[PDB]
Amino acid sequence: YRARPPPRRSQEPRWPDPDDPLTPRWQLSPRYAAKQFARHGAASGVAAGSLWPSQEQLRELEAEEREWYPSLAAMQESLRVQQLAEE
Amino acid sequence: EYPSFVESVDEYHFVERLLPPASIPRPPKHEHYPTPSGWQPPRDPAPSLPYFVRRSRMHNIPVYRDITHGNRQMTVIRKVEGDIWALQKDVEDFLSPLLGKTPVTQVNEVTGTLRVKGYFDQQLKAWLLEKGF
Amino acid sequence: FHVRVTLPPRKVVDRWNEKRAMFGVYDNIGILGNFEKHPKELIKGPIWLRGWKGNELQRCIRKKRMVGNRMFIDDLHNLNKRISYLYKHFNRHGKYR
Repeated sequence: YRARPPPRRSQEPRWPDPDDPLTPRWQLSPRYAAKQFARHGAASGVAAGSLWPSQEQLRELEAEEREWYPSLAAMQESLRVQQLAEE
Repeated sequence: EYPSFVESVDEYHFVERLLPPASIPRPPKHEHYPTPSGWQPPRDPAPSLPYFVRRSRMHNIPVYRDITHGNRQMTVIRKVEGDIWALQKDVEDFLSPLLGKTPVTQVNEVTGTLRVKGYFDQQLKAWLLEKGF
Repeated sequence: FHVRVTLPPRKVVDRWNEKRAMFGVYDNIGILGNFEKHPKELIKGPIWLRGWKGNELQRCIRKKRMVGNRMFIDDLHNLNKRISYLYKHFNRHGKYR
């Protein structure tokens, strides 16, 4: 006999039908797109601009970053209060 | 309203530094042996003994310690190609004057393995270095 | 305990038919194949069982998580009862506590 054609893995960028009801949601995610680019991205045809945070997303990350994450100077100034109190 | 991006191959060599090796490198030759941490390479020829001990893929002598039932202490010599009885003669004869009695042994011809009762690890390394295996 | 009085037709098996002769042909696919497709992918079976294992309780709870909402009313119900029974039998009974 001849054996079957050996099982291979196609490296062409793969896009599941967006409007298809049966499609799993983890394949329609905005993340799936970015990973698609990370594997090929020229052949994938993902717009490179999309791989960075938008204006809104950037204002919101900015907000969180300055809110929960102080400045080095500020934290030193914060330590000085405690040490003075202890002494 | 996408941001503008710039493409370049110049800074890519840094990313070459981050790729892990999938194969272990051969140890760089030095002027002096043994090295500071004590690693000593095998000789240029091989000895004429009718057995040979393959050093493990990190290139260390394949002698280990083992504990069964929490009180049983053993030493396993591994990766032996040849007459293993030849090896057991020598190991036993070498260990005997230290122990006062002939040490208990299990020879495995199918595995190519030797088991010795007790911890002789330290003293066996020194021995398989002398013989050059 | 009455036993057959007539001999059956001798069963001729050609072990050289396509299926038996090709058996286990692509098994080494990962190793000999510069690992891309892992041998799990060779598994043709029920959609929640592929390349995965477990005792009866884990099987049942797994099937209920994966294919659950595609199930018929009756097999779904029996699946719930079975999960319950196995649950309290594994947790609350045995010799070895």
